[PDB]
Amino acid sequence: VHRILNCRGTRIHAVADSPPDQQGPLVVLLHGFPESWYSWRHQIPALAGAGYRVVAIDQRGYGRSSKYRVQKAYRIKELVGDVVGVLDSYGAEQAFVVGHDWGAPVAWTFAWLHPDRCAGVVGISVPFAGRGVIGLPGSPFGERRPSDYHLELAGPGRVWYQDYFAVQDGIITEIEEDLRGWLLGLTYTVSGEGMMAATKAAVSMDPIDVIRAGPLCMAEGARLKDAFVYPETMPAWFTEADLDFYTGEFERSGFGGPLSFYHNIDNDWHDLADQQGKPLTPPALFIGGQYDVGTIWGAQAIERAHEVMPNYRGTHMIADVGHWIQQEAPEETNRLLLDFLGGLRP
Amino acid sequence: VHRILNCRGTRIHAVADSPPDQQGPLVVLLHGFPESWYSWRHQIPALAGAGYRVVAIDQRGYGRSSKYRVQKAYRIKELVGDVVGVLDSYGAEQAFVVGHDWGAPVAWTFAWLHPDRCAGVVGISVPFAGRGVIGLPGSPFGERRPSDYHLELAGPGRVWYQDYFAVQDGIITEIEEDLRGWLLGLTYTVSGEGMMAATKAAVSMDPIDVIRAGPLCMAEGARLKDAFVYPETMPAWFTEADLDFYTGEFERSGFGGPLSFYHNIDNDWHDLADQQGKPLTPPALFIGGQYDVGTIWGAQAIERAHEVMPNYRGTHMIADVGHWIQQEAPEETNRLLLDFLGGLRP
Repeated sequence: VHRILNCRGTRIHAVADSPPDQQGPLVVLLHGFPESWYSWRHQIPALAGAGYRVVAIDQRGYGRSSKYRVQKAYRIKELVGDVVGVLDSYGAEQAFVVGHDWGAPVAWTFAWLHPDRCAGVVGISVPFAGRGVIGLPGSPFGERRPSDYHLELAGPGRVWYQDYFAVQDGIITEIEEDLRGWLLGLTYTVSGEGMMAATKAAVSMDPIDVIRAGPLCMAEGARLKDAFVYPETMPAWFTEADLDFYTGEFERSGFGGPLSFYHNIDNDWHDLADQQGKPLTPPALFIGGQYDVGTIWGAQAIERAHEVMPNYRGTHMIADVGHWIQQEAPEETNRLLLDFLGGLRP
Repeated sequence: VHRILNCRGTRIHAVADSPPDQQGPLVVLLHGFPESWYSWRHQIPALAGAGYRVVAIDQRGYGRSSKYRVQKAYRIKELVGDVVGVLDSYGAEQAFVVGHDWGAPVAWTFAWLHPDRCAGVVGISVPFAGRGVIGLPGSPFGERRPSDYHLELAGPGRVWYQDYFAVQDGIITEIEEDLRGWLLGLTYTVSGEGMMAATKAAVSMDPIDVIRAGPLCMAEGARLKDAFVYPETMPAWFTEADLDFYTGEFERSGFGGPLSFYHNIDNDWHDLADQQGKPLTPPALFIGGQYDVGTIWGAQAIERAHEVMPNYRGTHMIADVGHWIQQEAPEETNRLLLDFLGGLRP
């Protein structure tokens, strides 16, 4: 189950599963922020049962994988290089790569830069955004600079959460005061039930300005934790045992490495200029969430999927669920993945 | 056994043990670099059996305790403030504090700044060095600036390991390539058997220049790992199960927080100027190691112990053991601690 891979000097921890014959196409699962290989707990058994060799890693800076302090260790191409190291560890020429949240940009970019090593790519929550890394209502494919675009058009005297994350000072401070409660807050808030309830509190305008006056949008000097919402009772899809797992991983790893991902966005947008225009050629698929903020912000990037991905095999919207897509709708997600992989050849 | 304390916003994890009545003087154990509460595994049961409430914490940046990225979170007074939070969690007016390696400066400084909360202090490996934090053959009490004093007088075109550690770039890179082997290397190298063997390779000069041409002294552009020595077989005091524990803690925590300790030395020396002169008044004790580099470098600070500590209850030298003092000589160390605590009143 547990494996330690050496990806050209970087220790990458992973949880594997496959048919007893130890044969089948390789499927790599990339988790996002602030998650773990554990986020794919409902897919691993399904994919392995369908005949695939499934590998769910802890990205660098997470769980039991290498923890770097320097910022350059968390640039998109380093993340991508880790995925390449995974395939190399399994001696696999190609592999299906599935990424969620931050895992998606890495999976998308992995397919963009290494189409020869990719049999298919699936981004969950966050649609392909080219050099944009993360598509937003204003810039679906990174038309403008990430940082500055955040500043203006995102809040008068407010702060874009991503830029807050990138600071890695106050964000960490508000987390450590009570890490377990922070995880619960951030989870329930951008979840389905949490979003439906936040909307139910209607008491409809332009989406581009809905971000402001939103949770991920805070007033300068405040704390992102200030806008969280906690459930009266632990949702059925995210129990106490799940929260205890995640809590245990992060009280050991911290958020330093994870937050450096956000800190390098501008740097990623930079590193990916020499790719704009070039299409993403592997067969691609996007799974979005009705109430997921990732799906909503990349709405413009999704309408133009075929414009950037010739082998785009389609968009799939899961209703009533929020950001934690593969956990909130484990079986719907499994069906979609099994269909996509099923109709493709390794 | 395991406890999670809230030290004024900082999560401090600890392993406790005490008489069933849950009464007895409080004894706080502070580990060093790159260690864990686990380093005191042989003392915990002994101290608890002698009637003491023993608390062995993971310092911030370690194990399951809060992980900060900003450098100021790792300044001496922050570390000291954590110890104060520990006593406060147990509602203890006073406590005996025992620290090893990096744990010693924190214990010494804790006694220096909060004599009213300290019933006694014991530094192991690293003798009290005042604003010096870590006493060296040249500067026993921080007479000169730490950083610059490192540069000159420590190697022509060489590098002082502490300044290397402080960089937190290449040091971490050489660690992550193979973390488990790095721990073994660093451990065996500065251990007793490792030092005796390194000396046995005689084929005696001034100590102040023995540092150079030494393990902790590397040539610019090289890697500290380049000078390590590995054992043919795991020493009897540091087995594979021990190495597996430590390996597991650090592959999860990383070395970022830990190395920030070294990075802040100059800053500590600065923060502690307003203390020079003032004596350390709690009853104090130092346990050194014949082959321990900490004991050797602070040789000048130990000869002048009574000059800075009026209640200095004595120096104790354990022979044949190296730097990992309480693990290499668990019972000798227990006797010394039990004698010191035994003759004092909580």
